Amino acid sequence: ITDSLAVVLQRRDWENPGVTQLNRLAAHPPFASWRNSEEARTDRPSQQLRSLNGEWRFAWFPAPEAVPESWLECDLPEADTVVVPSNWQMHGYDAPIYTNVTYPITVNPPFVPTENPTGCYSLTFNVDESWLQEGQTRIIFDGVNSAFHLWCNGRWVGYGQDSRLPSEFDLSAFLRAGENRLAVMVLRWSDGSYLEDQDMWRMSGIFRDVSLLHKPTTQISDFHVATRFNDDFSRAVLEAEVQMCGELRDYLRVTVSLWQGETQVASGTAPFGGEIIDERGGYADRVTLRLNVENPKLWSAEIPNLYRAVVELHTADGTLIEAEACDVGFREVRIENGLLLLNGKPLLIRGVNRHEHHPLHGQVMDEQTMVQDILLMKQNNFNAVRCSHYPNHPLWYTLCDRYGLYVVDEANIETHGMVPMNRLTDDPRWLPAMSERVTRMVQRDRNHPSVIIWSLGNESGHGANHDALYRWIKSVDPSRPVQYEGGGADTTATDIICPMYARVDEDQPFPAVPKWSIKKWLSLPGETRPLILCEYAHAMGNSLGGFAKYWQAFRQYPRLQGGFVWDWVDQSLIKYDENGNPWSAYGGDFGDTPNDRQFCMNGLVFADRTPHPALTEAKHQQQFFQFRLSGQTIEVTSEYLFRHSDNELLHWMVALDGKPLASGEVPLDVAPQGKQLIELPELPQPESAGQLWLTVRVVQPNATAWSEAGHISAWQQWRLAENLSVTLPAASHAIPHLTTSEMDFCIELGNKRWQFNRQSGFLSQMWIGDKKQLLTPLRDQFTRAPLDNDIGVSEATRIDPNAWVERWKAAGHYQAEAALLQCTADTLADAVLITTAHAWQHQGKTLFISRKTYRIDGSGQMAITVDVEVASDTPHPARIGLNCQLAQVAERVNWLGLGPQENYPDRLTAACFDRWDLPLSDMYTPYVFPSENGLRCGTRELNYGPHQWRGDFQFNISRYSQQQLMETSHRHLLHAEEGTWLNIDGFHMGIGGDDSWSPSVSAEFQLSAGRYHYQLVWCQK
Amino acid sequence: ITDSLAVVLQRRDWENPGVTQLNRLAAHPPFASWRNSEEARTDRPSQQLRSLNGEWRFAWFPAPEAVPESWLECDLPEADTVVVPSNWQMHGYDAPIYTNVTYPITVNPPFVPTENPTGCYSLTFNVDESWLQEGQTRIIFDGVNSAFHLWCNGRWVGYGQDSRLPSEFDLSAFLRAGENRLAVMVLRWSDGSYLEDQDMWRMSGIFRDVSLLHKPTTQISDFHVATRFNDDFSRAVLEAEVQMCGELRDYLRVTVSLWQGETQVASGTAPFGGEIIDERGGYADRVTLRLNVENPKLWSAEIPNLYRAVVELHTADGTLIEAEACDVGFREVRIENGLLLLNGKPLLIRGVNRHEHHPLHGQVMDEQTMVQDILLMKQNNFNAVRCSHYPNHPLWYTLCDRYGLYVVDEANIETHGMVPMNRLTDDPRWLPAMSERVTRMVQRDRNHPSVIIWSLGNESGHGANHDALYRWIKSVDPSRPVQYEGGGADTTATDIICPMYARVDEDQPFPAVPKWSIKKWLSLPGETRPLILCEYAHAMGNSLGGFAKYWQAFRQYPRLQGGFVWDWVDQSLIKYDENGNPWSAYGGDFGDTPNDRQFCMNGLVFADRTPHPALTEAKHQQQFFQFRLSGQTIEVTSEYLFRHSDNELLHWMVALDGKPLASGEVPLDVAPQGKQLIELPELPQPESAGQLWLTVRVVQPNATAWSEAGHISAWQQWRLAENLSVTLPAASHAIPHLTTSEMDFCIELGNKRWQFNRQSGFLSQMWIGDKKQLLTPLRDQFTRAPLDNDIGVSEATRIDPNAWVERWKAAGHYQAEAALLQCTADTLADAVLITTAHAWQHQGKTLFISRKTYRIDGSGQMAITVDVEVASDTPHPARIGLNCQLAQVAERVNWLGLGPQENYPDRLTAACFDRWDLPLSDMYTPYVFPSENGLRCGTRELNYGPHQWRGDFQFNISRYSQQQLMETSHRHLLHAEEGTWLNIDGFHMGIGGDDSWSPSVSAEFQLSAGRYHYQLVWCQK
Ligand SMILES: [Mg+2]
Ligand SMILES: [Mg+2]
Ligand SMILES: [Mg+2]
Ligand SMILES: [Mg+2]
Repeated sequence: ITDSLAVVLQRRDWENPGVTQLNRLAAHPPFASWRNSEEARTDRPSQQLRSLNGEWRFAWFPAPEAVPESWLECDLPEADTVVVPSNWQMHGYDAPIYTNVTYPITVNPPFVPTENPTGCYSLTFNVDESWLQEGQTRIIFDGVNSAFHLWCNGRWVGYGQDSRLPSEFDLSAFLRAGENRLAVMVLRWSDGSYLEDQDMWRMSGIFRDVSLLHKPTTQISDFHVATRFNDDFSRAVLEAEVQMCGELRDYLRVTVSLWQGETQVASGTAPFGGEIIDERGGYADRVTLRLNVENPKLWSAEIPNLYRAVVELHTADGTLIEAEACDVGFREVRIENGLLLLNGKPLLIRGVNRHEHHPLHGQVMDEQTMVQDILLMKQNNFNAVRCSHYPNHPLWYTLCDRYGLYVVDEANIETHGMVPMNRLTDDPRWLPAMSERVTRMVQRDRNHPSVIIWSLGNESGHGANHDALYRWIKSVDPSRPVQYEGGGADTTATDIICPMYARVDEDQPFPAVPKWSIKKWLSLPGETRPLILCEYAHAMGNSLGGFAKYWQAFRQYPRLQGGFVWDWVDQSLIKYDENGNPWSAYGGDFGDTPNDRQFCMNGLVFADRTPHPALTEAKHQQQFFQFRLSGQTIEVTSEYLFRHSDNELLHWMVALDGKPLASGEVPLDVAPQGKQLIELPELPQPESAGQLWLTVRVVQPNATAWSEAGHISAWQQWRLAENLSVTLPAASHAIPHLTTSEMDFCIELGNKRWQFNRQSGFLSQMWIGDKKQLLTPLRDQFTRAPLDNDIGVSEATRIDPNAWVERWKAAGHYQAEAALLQCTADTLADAVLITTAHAWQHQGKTLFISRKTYRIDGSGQMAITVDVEVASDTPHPARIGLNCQLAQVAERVNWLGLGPQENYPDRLTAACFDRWDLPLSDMYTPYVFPSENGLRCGTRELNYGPHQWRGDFQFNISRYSQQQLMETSHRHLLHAEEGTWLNIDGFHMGIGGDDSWSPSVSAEFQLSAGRYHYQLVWCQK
Repeated sequence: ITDSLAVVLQRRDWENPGVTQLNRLAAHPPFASWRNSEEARTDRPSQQLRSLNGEWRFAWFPAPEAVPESWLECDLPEADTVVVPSNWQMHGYDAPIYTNVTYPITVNPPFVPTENPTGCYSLTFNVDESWLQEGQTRIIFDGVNSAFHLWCNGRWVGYGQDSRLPSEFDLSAFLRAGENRLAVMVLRWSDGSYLEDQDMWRMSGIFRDVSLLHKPTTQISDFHVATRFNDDFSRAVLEAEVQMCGELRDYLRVTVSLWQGETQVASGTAPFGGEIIDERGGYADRVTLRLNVENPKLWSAEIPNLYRAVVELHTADGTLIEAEACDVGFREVRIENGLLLLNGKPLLIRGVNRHEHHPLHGQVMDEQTMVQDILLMKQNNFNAVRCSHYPNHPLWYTLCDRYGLYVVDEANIETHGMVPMNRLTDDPRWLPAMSERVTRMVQRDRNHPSVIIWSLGNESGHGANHDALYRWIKSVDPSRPVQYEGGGADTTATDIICPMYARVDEDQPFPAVPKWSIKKWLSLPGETRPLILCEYAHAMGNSLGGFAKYWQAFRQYPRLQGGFVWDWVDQSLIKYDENGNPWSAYGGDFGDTPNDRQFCMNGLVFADRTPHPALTEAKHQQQFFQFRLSGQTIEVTSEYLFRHSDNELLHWMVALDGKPLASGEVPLDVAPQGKQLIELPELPQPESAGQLWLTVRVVQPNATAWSEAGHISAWQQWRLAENLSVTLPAASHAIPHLTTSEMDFCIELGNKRWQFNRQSGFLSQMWIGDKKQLLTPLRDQFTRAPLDNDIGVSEATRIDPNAWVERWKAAGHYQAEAALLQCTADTLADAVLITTAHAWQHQGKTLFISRKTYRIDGSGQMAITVDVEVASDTPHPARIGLNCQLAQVAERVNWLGLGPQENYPDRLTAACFDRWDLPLSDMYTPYVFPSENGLRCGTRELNYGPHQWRGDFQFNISRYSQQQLMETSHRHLLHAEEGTWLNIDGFHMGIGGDDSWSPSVSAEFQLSAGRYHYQLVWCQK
């Protein structure tokens, strides 16, 4: 009866920050309750640990109040059978919401709305009665969002808050032998929701594992590990502290053993009872052991050496009560003199922020995905990751410990939508709630070597609660620094200056929380801390422009120790069309209101873990080897702090315009932080005209755990020389023949014909034989289908006038009208010459002027010369080029220029100058939200079909017109147009990306010169 | 129904540290809701504030479960009518318990025992319906111990923990017009009890005020005040921050005005809306005003200048919504360079720890008592007080603000009985509970100028929770330092080294938490903080020995800035005997188990606020004026930091053995921290033999608020000279006449006769005329009825062998047997001479030997000479003297020596050498727990009755024998013996008191010389 819903829900615990749990056991590191030492030592599965994952019954309601009393006793008739874990929105019950800052519910702390989607889960299972006779049986929920009540066999058990950490309960007294029934009522909204405003999809349910653990009555209740070293790390001390629960007897003992695989490295045994701590004594129920280790093998992301530690609770006779274990990594993290050091050396963090996301499963995680991520990261030169913005699934840590990644563990607290941001964080009333969120995290994760920094949360302003908590951690775990960006990134609550989106050289001086140029930030008066950006380089859409500026600064300034890119994967969800066709969905695609559209897609990889082209730029800038070329000598520098280049081969190669003249291989032998000089054999000195280029690549001959054999980990290229062409084209035996009509000028030469419309002044058509080559005339183009960065946050309802797009639109760039000023034709002795001049205007203003010359010679080549003038007072244009729709459609694209991937002016360091050949399809970048894409820069020759173009330009080629890209909101809706659309740019604006809600394209990448000149040659084969 | 006990008590909130309150409103400074500015400004009573104090119905039960459902609806038949506030133990319901460290309940956090004394209070009252139409009506409980549930009109309202701070609830929605009924169920024990283990009587109930407050819907919800100054305090800025609750509208305004009595000093008006604090904005519902004040009058305990500040919430038109106010003191507290400064000057704290205690009302406080305490303190030279160990009744602060006392406000947290002491404080699970205890205190008290330091609690070891909380305060209120003694007195959680019971020069090196000599403590490597003892000089019983050593150190070392004596009043309770006679009761007197007996009595004053003699010693050592004598010049030094000696007169006086030769008066004119030289007129130079002494006294001519006219605030005395007596007694015309019997020697001379028993060797009787003068023979005495300090914690069951008493007992001091070694009589020409020698032995060992001579001359004077030898290996004896029971009983006692109050060797600086005359009754000190008392030292002549004694000794005189004192446990049980008992000591051991649970008598005060000599003359008139 007091077990009744009517009674239980009366209290409304979910609308009270004073109640964050009821009957929840204490937090602790991960337990298995092994009953055999070897099993524990080898990480076998323990039988006192059982999964409850699988099929469960589920039913949904609009409000907790609508749940019917019966539910407690009997399964419902209308209940479905569902898989657990999972997020109910993923099964159709309600919609997932994609809002960023703005809370999904109404802001009225600590109330939640009355319609509050309740999900009743239930499960019927069997308990072995052995478990029922002796010991303790508890249930563990790894994650339930956002709050929940629990009943067992009709009996009310407890309540829990904080969707990111485990909730544990003693079931010992509710269990019956045989058949038992759990009834879990999960709520969408709770007072906990106010602390969970992260920018992600808002979902719900039992999204992480469900388990049962059987423990002895007298058990190991907690244990901590710590490593101390001498000056040179030649000697260490492992110190373990163990605590017990139960019946304390003098025959109890604890033993701790450390293993290196198979070898036992150290052991220690002792009886309970600590050292005196105060006037009242010590802890009778704890004991601390100290093991000495000589010449320990250190853990690092470069070489994740691990040890195994076993903790056995036993009697003096030798009889084992239970065993627990963990992997141990010997490393020291410290900040000294402004620098963050690891094992004595200063790190350089190549990081990324990563959310727990699956296009299919929502927020549910699994081994396979986790590993995939890890591999990709490691293969792309990343060495660290940040748990944006809550503790992650337990297994993650282990994987990082094993694979070698530095991790920042972050408390599940984000109050982004409050106003001001610290409205709750500065309130004592919310202190207790915040507290649990930090303490519990620490208690659970602190034995993992890969966690090297603790974070208090995200975007919750700065309040006293933060200071109090920062201090708590500092007292309980002094081995790791603490960081927190809120309230200015440099408050008293952080050991590291960790801004988000601060620029390299420009200051953004917002009131109260300005963001200084990172180089300047360090030098502010009295500042002495290291600086590591918690978030930088917003990878939304076609982005990562300017990435290299950061790397260069990081490399030049000691106290600039790196950052975490934002972010790893796009948060897109899969949906289906009527033909059972899947497509990538974003904010608002589920009828979700309010929503933030594409804002959920900022990753370096697509939801499916397929790479955006930006990933290469990252990989290259983050490479661990650096090169300098001096004469015939290449100087290699290693940025590894601990390892020697012992799985590295250097391949080099010389080519003349794509043609290879010489190749070689040399094995690397560089010590961490050292240099290696590589003497090049005498290089070939061709006579032929062209550009000679040297390219080097570093290859990993042997496979590793995160890479295959032959993995390329770094590269670099240099232009060695250039032989200018002083040649003259030979005589033609004829010259083109001109023909004036009223409508056009027509030039003919053999099968070839070209026609210029006299009213438009454009080359309107051209034939080869009797085959027309164009579907659209060739014309100047000054705009681009806007990128996400060009748009920022400008919405149609709420326009942002500073956004590039808003400015282009308003200046009429998109709707300017060409006006023919002049179109003449003349016959020279060697060719035919056409001259045009056009002006683009808009409402009286002349935005641009384009003057050209076309010269067709007896060889059938058409040379085009373009000179453009841009009104100094018009917003700089996105591009300066030409376009046309070719009639033809071919398979491949071949070019001599930078590649092979998409590259833009402020994102092209990773690209290489060579000869590339790809399928047409590869020249298109399927950004979920479409825009200008696919460009390749520094191109000297382009071939497609029978056509060939030469000059010095940038281009893109595909089946979609700029107009289509710009008018279609999702990639799945684009339709291939009639032929091939080609955009040849003399110049193109950068893409930016320092952030996606303000203009972020640096000045050096804006087309601000006023006058531009370019030229090309078009011909057929 | 959910309002039902069965349901409400089901949760068992009182056995869960996770639930510390339910539906409790937020904390804030004190509100009245004035509706008129002048009323607020003059502190008139506000009508929106109503007391519920008075008669209430009460009923008691053994357990919450035994409360009957009806209670909710209907008053009980068996209910009594009781006064509220009060402690139910004081009304007979159950017993108050006096335990110190050891918890009154079984240690099993967070469970409380099943028998848990429930007190059901109820009250029926009327609500004006005006209050019912508009606004908000809340109820406020200033203090309820230890936990409680509340119902209004049958409806369940909320729950609360923390017996020391106010609990508030919104009654708005439960009130009916007219007749309403409250039903409050109070519990003795709760999980809160684990944090309330202070050494005091354990009581319960509604011990502080009950009120109702009517507030507007749109109100002032909080406000803070702050004062900043320039370098020289010539200019200040008052800064007030105000927050509102309700409906925010643009016509709202806030005005803050500052008044100096009648004069308006400054004002400011503004509309809501703060400055930007972070990326999301500012607080729309707050506003901060800044008033400039030139040449502010500073607040100090020396001159409590106050200002009045008024806060008015109003509309733009001028219509007042509500007003709040407070007294403001302009002062700056800071620690700089190792020193604690106030207004720029380094303090010297003359403090005392004070509990809230009434012999009659228990823990209930009232204005009258509070003021009495304040007066006494101020009159005894105290300037500060510590709220040992919880926030006090609200009015206290105000009184201190007004009278001028520095206060340390202390959170209600003490976990003394845990093991180790920090078992809970170091646990995150208890963090939330601890947190509320600190935050709420700060929120309530922070506007009071007299609070100058915050304290995190007492005897709770040291845990991370403390660090976190220390930091929270530092962030929220940087204007006051934070201190906390636990875990060693010098942890990271304190800004001041604040030990308890550390000695002046000796170290007490306990493991983990040693207590160094305070002079040494400051110099420890790397230490730089100031040192102020949170507790020192344990005033238990006949104590305060050694007080002067502290004052001298404090005065010599800059960083030793004082301390707080332990403690103000004895915690004794009144009881009655069958004749309706009241007596002072202590631990165990109520059948209370377990108990700590007299340990609850450690004050400088008796429960009735009558002074123990130690108070004078304190008063003198703490005096604010110091004197030096050079030649005929007296040099006066002032220890006032802010005031000039403007109500001070110096009276001086010269006397020769008690006879006055010259007197004078001079007015003081000393600036704070200055000197004044006083030239003495030529002093008299008597020829007569004796000691010439100069005495000075400082008098306050005019009354003050805490003193009457003619109050003596300081004194000092010096021996100027001495003229030795070279005189010879004149001839007698006869000499005594001897007579030997077998049994005795009998000497006769006139009416006078003396008899010496030949078997005992003692003067057995003496006559004057036919009147016998003694009831007991004159004999050596080497012991004393033990003081509290002599006993310490030795209990009869659990003996403490280091306690002095244990050592004396064991050496047989108390049961040694005198043995006559020799008894001879001889006739000289001028007198009769008797010689004796005795040995005191015990089990074969000779402890002492006493050799005397008695010489009776023709003048009828008997001169006695005593030479004692003490075995070097026996514990030093308490005293070396003689005693006897005189037959006579007189009215007065007259002596020439130190006085007038009781003084001991290590407690006699406050005493003065003069001629005193008191009533016999005054020579007895009625310590509730009886012991040796009443001594007066440095006595040269003593007169009682017809007798007169001369020499140089110490004595005591009363109707109780040492044996009676030592055998009677309470003062009320002593019975006057037959005549007068006199103890004449040649020497006496010090009393100690650095602590009362270890030997604390310094070596210089132990009778360790081995050989002692003394002499006297006895005669009659
Ligand atoms: Mg809650
Ligand atoms: Mg956010
Ligand atoms: Mg509780
Ligand atoms: Mg205590």
